[PDB]
Amino acid sequence: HMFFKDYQKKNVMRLLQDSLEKIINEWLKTDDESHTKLKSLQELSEMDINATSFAEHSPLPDFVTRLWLDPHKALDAMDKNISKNEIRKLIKETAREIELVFTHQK
Amino acid sequence: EKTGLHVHEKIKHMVKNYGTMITGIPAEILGQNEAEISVGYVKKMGNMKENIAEVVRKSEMTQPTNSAGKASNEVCDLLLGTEGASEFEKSSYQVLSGDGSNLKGSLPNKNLLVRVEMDRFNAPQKYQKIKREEFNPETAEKNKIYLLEDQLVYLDIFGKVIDLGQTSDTCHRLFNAITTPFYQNYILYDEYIDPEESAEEAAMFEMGEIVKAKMKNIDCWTATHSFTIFVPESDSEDTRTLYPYQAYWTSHTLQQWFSGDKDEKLSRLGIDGYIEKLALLGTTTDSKIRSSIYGELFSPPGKEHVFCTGMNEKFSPLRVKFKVTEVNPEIALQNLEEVQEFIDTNYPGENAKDQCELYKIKAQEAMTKQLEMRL
Repeated sequence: HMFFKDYQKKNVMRLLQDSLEKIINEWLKTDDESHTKLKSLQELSEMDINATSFAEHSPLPDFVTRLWLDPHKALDAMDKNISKNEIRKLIKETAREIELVFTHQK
Repeated sequence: EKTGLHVHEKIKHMVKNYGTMITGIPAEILGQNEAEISVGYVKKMGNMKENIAEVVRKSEMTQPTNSAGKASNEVCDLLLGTEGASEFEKSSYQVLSGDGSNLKGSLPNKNLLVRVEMDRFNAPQKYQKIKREEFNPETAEKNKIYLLEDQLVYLDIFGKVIDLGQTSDTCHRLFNAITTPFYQNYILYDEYIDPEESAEEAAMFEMGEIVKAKMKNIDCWTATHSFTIFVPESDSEDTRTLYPYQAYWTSHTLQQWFSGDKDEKLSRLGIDGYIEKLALLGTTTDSKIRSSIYGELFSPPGKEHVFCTGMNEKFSPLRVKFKVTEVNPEIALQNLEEVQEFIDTNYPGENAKDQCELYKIKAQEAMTKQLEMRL
């Protein structure tokens, strides 16, 4: 073995990324004049992987904070070989990609 | 069999039989994820059980993706392994030459995988005649031609103002000739134009010709389709063949590609005939030819003659970018066997159809559980 583990893991994480993009892209359609949502996304994209305080009362979509805080509670079928920190890095990378596209940088 | 050709036969057979299960994504996380993106579709009054059940019934979650890039990534992972695929994906593309010779020369008789990015030429299709004092690049519509008193410029998709090299006299003649109020903000390329009509129509035609000629040296290329081509070496006396593999965004899946046998049908063209069609896609100047070839090579099976008609006629130039790397059949066949063992262990059945049904049952039960929990 070795191939299947890594291949499965990367495909599951791609599935989760697709879900993150769907939910965040819809949510960004209704920002306010202060760009509250965009700013919280930008902050998320560089967030300390050990941080949780922001998620207590965050404008981020509920799925995003639930997946960040405890991904194996949010989706209890998630394999344990996918770490909390791997999920948090995935959330950060997705937030970064979305943010650059949304601000017409990319 | 331990040949590249057997690699082809195996990946085709497995995708044909198992569709989305070839990703190795377990049914339970598939269903839980589907619930998380479906909670809003659940009717919120009535009794919860059958609202949830109704959304679970119309879920398409076991139907495979139709993302071309995802299918190409899946092919690369399976045939190269994950590290090899990542290295291949980060590596450089080459633009296919007019006769396709650089790709042909990149196909020695070994087991090879080609990855292709198709690009379309995203040139401006509109112009505005406007006084310079009113032209603001920060707010004007981007990817558009602007005609000022003595200048002709292109505001590109990035908001950069690019001068199109015409003289003061040329641009002023154009500006002065285009006086009809409805043509101050209009289309560049009119199928029914004619300069012998009037000086105005003369100037509109001439401006279109100038822009088209200048654009040929401006990079308006943008990626538009993704696919792969497996070219096993010839290990018997039979003529060597290639096999294109694809999904098409919003149009069809890799499983539908194989089950319609389009990989094989296109393989019948032969390596040279297929590459000749691919090269003609980049050299032709006729939109009917471009459309017909694009449909032949890239439509869902059976849609070849309606894929690129009407609204979808291929008016813009295309180009083909490619990269090539060697496939080791020992690695690819080991990878595919590991996927097969996962499927047989976790979703047992007497045939592939039954195993697919078990996967769907397990995913739907997971989705039902997750939706009931969130509600």
